[PDB]
Amino acid sequence: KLEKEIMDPNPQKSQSCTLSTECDTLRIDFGIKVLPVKESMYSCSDYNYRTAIY
Amino acid sequence: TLKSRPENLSFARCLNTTEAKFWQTDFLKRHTFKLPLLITDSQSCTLSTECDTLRIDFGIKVLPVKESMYSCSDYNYRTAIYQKIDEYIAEDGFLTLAKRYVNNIANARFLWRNRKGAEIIETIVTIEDKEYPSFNSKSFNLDTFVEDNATINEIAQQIADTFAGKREYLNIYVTCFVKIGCAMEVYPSQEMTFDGKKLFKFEGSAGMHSQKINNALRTIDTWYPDYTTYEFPIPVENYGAARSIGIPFRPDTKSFYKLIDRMILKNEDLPIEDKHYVMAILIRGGMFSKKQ
Amino acid sequence: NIPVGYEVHHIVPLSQGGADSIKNMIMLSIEHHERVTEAHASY
Amino acid sequence: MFSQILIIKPGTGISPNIIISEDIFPVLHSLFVEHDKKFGITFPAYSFDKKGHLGNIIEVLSEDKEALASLCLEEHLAEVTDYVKVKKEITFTDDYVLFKRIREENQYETTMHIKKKNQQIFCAYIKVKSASTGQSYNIFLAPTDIKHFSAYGLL
Repeated sequence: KLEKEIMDPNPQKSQSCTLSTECDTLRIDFGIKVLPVKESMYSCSDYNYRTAIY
Repeated sequence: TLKSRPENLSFARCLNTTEAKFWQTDFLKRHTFKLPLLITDSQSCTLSTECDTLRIDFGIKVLPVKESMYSCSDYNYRTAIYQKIDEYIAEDGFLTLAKRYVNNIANARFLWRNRKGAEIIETIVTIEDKEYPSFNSKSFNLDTFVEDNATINEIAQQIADTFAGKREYLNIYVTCFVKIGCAMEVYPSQEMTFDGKKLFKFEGSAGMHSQKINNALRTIDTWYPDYTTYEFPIPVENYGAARSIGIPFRPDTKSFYKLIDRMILKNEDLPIEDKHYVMAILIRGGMFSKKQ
Repeated sequence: NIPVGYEVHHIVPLSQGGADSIKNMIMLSIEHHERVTEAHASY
Repeated sequence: MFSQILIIKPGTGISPNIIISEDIFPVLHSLFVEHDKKFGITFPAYSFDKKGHLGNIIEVLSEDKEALASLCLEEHLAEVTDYVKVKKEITFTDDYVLFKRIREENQYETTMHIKKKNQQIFCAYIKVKSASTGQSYNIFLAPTDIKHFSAYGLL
């Protein structure tokens, strides 16, 4: 397949992200919510296993 | 110890180029005066009457080559690449490739069809606060590589230290001035309409893609099997493909896919001529992975 | 000779039902033939 | 009847066709009205007929070994020294191919039958702007052997 493809170009759609000329920094804003570990068991089909984990 | 490449081998660029933005300038008043070069609707982009110069502003980000391998599914292959790169760091400190990249700044090949039709083209390269002395691009030819010029060697030594690992980042900012005259065309870069020649517009102005400028800096290959028959630098592609012609310079034996498999798998010392090409594919980036 | 710049076009396509007959052909220009074979591609 | 070596360098950014059609060929047009008797124009490697570039070396031959110095192409093409390199030699040249100006018919509106004949020429297409009125259109070429150029360099 290399014989008839090596001199065939490859148009590709893409996306990129660049800053502006007047700006030099990237600002990242994110938040974290911290929750208790014991209070974070959604489901357990055996109360003995819940007691053991606690 | 090894028998294949991994199923995920990707590399990241070590020479990151900004997009270009254009300007209109007057060469006598040039260090105090800069108007935009909006695109005029095909699309033509012709300078105004008063201005005569074309300010081409762009920057380069230089990153280490060792710390530039995103995916490597086998640690044996990672150790082999790291040892081979430690050998090139020993032999020559990425100085040959660095001098060649600074030469394609010096020759002003980042001006693709903007070079012809100008008496004077100067190119100032700034690193940090040190504005290095200006470059007479209309003294260098696009088929020769000067190794004696001193500003080129200084910029190449900093690029070499960064490419090795003796520095983390080298932000190089390069401005150029093109006296193509007045009421003449400037020919920016063309966008790939997938559905007329709509050209590039960066921040309400004109300019060139970073992909083109980085091809222009990558024309540093003079190691192909046929440097005597054809004597021109080719952009350093894997299956080496000068698209000025239709001649596959590295069609098989000296392709990257069948070169990286002989410096790591059937572990064989190679000449320094092809070694530059392997660690100049490792500066371009690409996913170089095998199926199975 | 087949006129240069013109291709025989099976008016009803030979994939979406059609006859290989003198009725089901018009010697349209290559530009308009490309338009019609792209229009029927997207249905 | 000798020839000079003008090479359009491979690579360089700009395509060879644009460099010839923008620098060399207007120089030839303005330097063959001085020549009276055109000197000659062979492009070695006109390649095949399905496709075909004019080439990468233009060899201007003449009907005299002294007239080549008269229209001194060297130092008139010193503004393309990074694109076109003029070697300084001349060797007796009948071992070339003459080139002709196949005309290519005109458009429909200019005044069906157009494209029947237009499909032959339109497949070298060196562009020319007019020193006269101004309308610009490529002139087309061919390999022909008639020996002893008239206007631009064609027969």
